[PDB]
Amino acid sequence: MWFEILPGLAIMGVCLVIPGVSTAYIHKFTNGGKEKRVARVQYQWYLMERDRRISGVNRYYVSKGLENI
Amino acid sequence: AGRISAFLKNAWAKEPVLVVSFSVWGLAIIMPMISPYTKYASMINKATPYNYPVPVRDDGNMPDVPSHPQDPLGPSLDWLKNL
Amino acid sequence: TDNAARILMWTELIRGLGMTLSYLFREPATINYPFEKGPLSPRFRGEHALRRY
Amino acid sequence: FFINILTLLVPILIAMAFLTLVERKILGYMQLRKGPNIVGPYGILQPFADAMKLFMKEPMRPLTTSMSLFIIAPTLSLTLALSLWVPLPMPHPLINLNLGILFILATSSLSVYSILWSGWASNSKYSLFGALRAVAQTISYEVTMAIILLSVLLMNGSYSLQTLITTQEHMWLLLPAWPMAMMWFISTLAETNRAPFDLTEGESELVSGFNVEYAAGPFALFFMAEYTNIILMNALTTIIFLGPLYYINLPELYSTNFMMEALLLSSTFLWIRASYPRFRYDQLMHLLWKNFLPLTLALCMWHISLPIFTAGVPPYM
Amino acid sequence: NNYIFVLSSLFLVGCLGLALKPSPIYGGLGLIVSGFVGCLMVLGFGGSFLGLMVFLIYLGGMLVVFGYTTAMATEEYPETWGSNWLILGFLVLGVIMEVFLICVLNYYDEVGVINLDGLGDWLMYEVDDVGVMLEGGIGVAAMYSCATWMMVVAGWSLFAGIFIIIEITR
Amino acid sequence: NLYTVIFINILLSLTLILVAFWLPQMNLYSEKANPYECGFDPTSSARLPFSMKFFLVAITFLLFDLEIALLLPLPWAIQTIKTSTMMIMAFILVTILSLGLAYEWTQKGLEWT
Amino acid sequence: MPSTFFNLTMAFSLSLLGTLMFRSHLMSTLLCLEGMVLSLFIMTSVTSLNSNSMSSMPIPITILVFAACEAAVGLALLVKVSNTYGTDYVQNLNLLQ
Amino acid sequence: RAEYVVTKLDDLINWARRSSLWPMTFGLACCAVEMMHMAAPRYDMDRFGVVFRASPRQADVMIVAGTLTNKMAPALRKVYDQMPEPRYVVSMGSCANGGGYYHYSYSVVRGCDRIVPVDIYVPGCPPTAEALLYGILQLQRKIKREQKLKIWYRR
Ligand code: SF4
Repeated sequence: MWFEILPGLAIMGVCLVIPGVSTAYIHKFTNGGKEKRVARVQYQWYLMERDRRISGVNRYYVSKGLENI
Repeated sequence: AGRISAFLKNAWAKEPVLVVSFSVWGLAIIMPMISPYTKYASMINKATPYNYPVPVRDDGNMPDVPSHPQDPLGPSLDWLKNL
Repeated sequence: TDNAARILMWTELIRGLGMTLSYLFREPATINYPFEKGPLSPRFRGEHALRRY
Repeated sequence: FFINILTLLVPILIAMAFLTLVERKILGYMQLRKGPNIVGPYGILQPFADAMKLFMKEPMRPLTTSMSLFIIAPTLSLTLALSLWVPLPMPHPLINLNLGILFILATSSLSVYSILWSGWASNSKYSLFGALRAVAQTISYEVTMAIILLSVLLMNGSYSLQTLITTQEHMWLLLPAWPMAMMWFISTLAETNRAPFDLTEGESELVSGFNVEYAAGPFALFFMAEYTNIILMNALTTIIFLGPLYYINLPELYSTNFMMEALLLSSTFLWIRASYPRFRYDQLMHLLWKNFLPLTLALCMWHISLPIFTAGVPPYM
Repeated sequence: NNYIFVLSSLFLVGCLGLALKPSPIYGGLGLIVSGFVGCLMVLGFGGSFLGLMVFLIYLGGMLVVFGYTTAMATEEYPETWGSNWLILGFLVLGVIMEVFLICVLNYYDEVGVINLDGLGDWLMYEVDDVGVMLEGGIGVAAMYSCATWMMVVAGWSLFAGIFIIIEITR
Repeated sequence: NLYTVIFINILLSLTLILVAFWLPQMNLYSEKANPYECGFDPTSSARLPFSMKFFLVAITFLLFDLEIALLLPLPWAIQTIKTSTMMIMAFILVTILSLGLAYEWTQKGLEWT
Repeated sequence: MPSTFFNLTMAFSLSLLGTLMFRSHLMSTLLCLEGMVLSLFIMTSVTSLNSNSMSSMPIPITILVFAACEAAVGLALLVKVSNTYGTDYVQNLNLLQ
Repeated sequence: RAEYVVTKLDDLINWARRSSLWPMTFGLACCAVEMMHMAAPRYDMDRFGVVFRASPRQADVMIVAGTLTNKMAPALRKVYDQMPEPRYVVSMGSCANGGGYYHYSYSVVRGCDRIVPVDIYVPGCPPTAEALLYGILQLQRKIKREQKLKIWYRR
């Protein structure tokens, strides 16, 4: 019947919903609970470079809020 | 005046893609001339901050150029914040 | 406008899509031959054989 | 990062192998067959066995061929087909290009370069016919397809791919741009060579086209690249035109909605394959330069005028 | 780190093979290897539009240039880079001339052209760090607004090109 | 990053060509390596000159590709301040392209010779 | 930068040596001409990128459009040569002496 | 134990060839209709995973259907020789088995055994589509029960 194709289509749906969820979770584990900043312009890249130089452990993702100041 | 209408309806029945393409072409030609929002696009592209507009020197001369950024003087954006 | 909506939306190709959409929701006509064998006849002539009294 | 490379590149291979399985099952249920039921639980172990048959069969080394282009075209074909997935958005991409739409366009033409090098260096008259109808097919599709991508990215002002989902957060682009959407679906059928617009693989006028002399191995790796392009441009149409609701708190809900929508689009692709008869290389070029190019030039005209008429000038990011 | 010099030596190799002139079916392969090399060079330099734009315009031109090689200007027994031995000897002669040129070019000049640990440091001259428009896309967007005569003369070139090509091929 | 993804795609497809070639058994002879054309040997050489039939529509495919690479900076040219001459220039060159394709459509060279 | 620019100048001198000789075909000479198109684009874009003179970005798309349009004119010129002859070669064209 | 590993790798390499074997869009006969009837959805090829490709380089098994005349003989051997090295041949029907009719004709090669090896002879003038779907089951179990890596090991 119509429910015969749906096992193979369901494991197709599982194995193609796994890379986007996996790359979002590995971006979260890469950047420590935060997401990876995107440098569309040069100002965002200088912003991320200044974020790395403010954090000082060669790390973009950890950041100094008002706990340092 | 029936020949142009018969040719238009015959091309509409047979090959309507060039009729739809020339109608959408003439609509795109004439619709900035009709619409009043043509003049708002240059207002949008002027009133976007895109670089730093630098401060100017003053000798107490001009009153239109403000000192506080929250002054009512200068080109405001009540036509963009509310509209 | 009916002819100019038959063209430029290709609604008779949408009609053929609906025909194949009607045929995809059917329990199919195949049989699973090593476990579900074929329809035949009593007059179906096959392997030659010598009978006996 | 390499963990993300392996866990994005392995399950896209499992996904296109299951796309070939649901091709055979969906064309079967369209054609009143049942599809490959006898191997696996319901078909699941058929395309793994298809790869494990076609890679443990040997290829030819023909005299008439050129061996360097014979071995360098299909390694390109799998590399470009698996490398168009790396600017694709998902929630957050594996690689965020600054301008990725041009990468998709150019490297999608480079897949036809892999097909075209196969057609010449395969060195048959059938393969040369397939190479020149690849040339005529791209003559039909390419100008039209880039005018479509240009005229929709007059609504999303950059060529970036994350900007498409932050444009399509509130509504799909099917509803403002369905004359773009129908001709883009037709033009990406012409891109990826599916059964209305499948020439150059042929199978019903000529024998195989680009893989006449290409035996198992490189024909399998072309087959890998071709169905990777099928699921690829299905997902690209799904993200660009019927792009789902995007929640920053829940990206996995949007990814599940995107994958239900992409399996609907791939079922529509194979449904179009088992619904329409096949074009010609003359009529393909004829209507993609006659019934498409004035219409997509007028749609380019109207979407040029659309930041002037309704004053929606798109932002940069 | 030596990305642009390695890519530019590969461009020298690909244009050397095109210059050594095979069957033009193979010459299209060598020139599109040089086109991928040049697209990756501009994308490694900072033109995010210009390399992919030349890859789009060059893949689309060179497709039907390749089709015209395999239709019109073809030959029963063609010459690749490894077919004719004068072409192969010229290929290895150009390769040893290129590496002898860089082996004499790091030694004669005493300037910063080639250094073994000091090349690649003078590649990016100045991009603005806090600026927002530094890619090449907005400057070639400005030919619609500032340099309007460029688009007038390019559209007239393509209009006259359509009419000139109909008159040639008639 | 992207160079490493392109090179691991090179390594994956080269590994697939190496497992496609070196692992299966293979004996090869002249009739096996004979080129396929319908079950007979070919009448002439397979690189004999094609007489091309889509030549003028092929050149206007090339020139239309030059026009769409001219038209590629226009999503950032929509952000410009001189929007009146920007829309007039885009209008006049899409009118130039539509008139050139209309000339080719009236001269009927879309059909092959 | 001067190594990259001098190697692009060497690539133009090599493609000058390529288009200034003829081996068997006019089409490989036209491929050398399109190599000059690609080399002048790469040279112009490298010059504009390192000088940061982004107002002259209309110039290399004009390079590509005019030089590839004359390349397309020469490609259909070879189509008309092979139509009026049946052959293609360089030694075929000695009938104007 | 290594022989168990060799025989399980032999079963794993023969399982792929017994399941996803790819035949040939052949013709030539009355028997061309019954290949199309095994394609037809009553007794089905594609339920087994048996796909009519057109190219001899991509084919895996050749279903010779019906008469094989004297003009068709190099047009059959050229195609079989350009099949790649796992090559199995079914002979549909009595004219490809031994020349069912036209055994004593001037222009029929008397069976397909005179030209190529045929791994399974399927008889009838119709082999019914279920009868050579049984034939593809019997070739399927034949190259299941073949031993390639085992006699690679003991050699
Ligand atoms: S075997 Fe019988 S059915 Fe088949 S071709 Fe011969 S006569 Fe016809």
